[PDB]
Amino acid sequence: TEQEDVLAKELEDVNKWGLHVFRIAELSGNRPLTVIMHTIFQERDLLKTFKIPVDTLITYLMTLEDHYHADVAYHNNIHAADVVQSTHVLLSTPALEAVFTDLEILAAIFASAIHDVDHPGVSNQFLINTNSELALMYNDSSVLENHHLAVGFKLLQEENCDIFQNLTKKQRQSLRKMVIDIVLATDMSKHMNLLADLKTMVETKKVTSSGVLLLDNYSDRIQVLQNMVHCADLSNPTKPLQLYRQWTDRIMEEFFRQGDRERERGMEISPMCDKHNASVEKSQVGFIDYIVHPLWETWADLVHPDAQDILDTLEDNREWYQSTI
Ligand SMILES: COc1c(OCc2ccc(F)cc2)cc2oc3cc4c(c(OC/C=C\C(=O)O)c3c(=O)c2c1CC=C(C)C)C=CC(C)(C)O4
Ligand SMILES: [Mg+2]
Ligand SMILES: [Zn+2]
Repeated sequence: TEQEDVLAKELEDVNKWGLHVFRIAELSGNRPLTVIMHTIFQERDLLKTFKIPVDTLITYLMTLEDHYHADVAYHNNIHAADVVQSTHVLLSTPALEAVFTDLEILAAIFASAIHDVDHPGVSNQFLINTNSELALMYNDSSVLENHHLAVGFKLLQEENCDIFQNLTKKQRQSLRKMVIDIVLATDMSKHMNLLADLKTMVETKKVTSSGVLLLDNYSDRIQVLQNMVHCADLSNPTKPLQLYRQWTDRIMEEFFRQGDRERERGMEISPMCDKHNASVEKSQVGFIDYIVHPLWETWADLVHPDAQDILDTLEDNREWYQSTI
């Protein structure tokens, strides 16, 4: 059709920060995760490298996409698609050229795709406070993030879904470990510790003779990939404003809906979740000043100057939201 050529044209931007991911969700028939993952796998030659049969890739991607909730405004398949594509661009940065194996690239991108699957649109703390089945199963520790990993790996077992069927045993074992390490690190309560280790690596940075970042050991390697996917997760305020604003609209609907459940249950309402006492603009500014900018400023230092434009957009968007109060 012609509609698929409009999508093919939009998928030419897959290597650019600020891809119009909502448009790709429209043109793909609510399949952004599938088409962006497929496009990225092609672009990085991962199907040939890992002997992934193309029909197995599509079947798994669609089943994965299916297990994101379409009735959750933020933590859905579009967010998933966005984090995948943002990680993809972050992998491409000059300061990281030829740093990561094809297996590590594969783990980072797969982790990003599964990283929020079957998110119910409420927080870990809500799930703990309400004595949810999820919290009971995972003993109040990385409750959502454990669940995303369990669902993401378990779907590889569905008919014609094992996109890793042609990896060696040791490649599967290494990848499984790296993916778990990555997604468990997206637990928001780990951000401070994650950023502290990132600062320390920035303060003791070492580059090779090609001016490219030097990582001697699994600990440093996995930690860079953990922060990379965490940054991609918290990248909405680094995007062009017309994108950023829709992500704000979507997170506040989710947060407001959680607050209405907290309120009905007699609970104290979570930060930013009270629709009767909200301050969306001041919260975005606060969230950038205390969380997103300290994080992205540190990442920008790690890959300096590759990330300068991304950080400038972040600063402009913070200025814009500030100007509305
Ligand atoms: C309880 O702690 C807080 C928090 O406290 C209140 C607060 C207020 C002002 C402050 F300055 C400091 C704290 C405020 C938060 O505000 C948010 C706003 C967001 C997005 C968020 O989701 C994370 C992104 C991806 C994903 O969840 O998948 C959050 C949070 O998760 C979040 C958290 C937890 C996250 C930590 C790192 C600690 C996503 C999209 C956009 C960018 C549009 O706006
Ligand atoms: Mg998450
Ligand atoms: Zn996320």
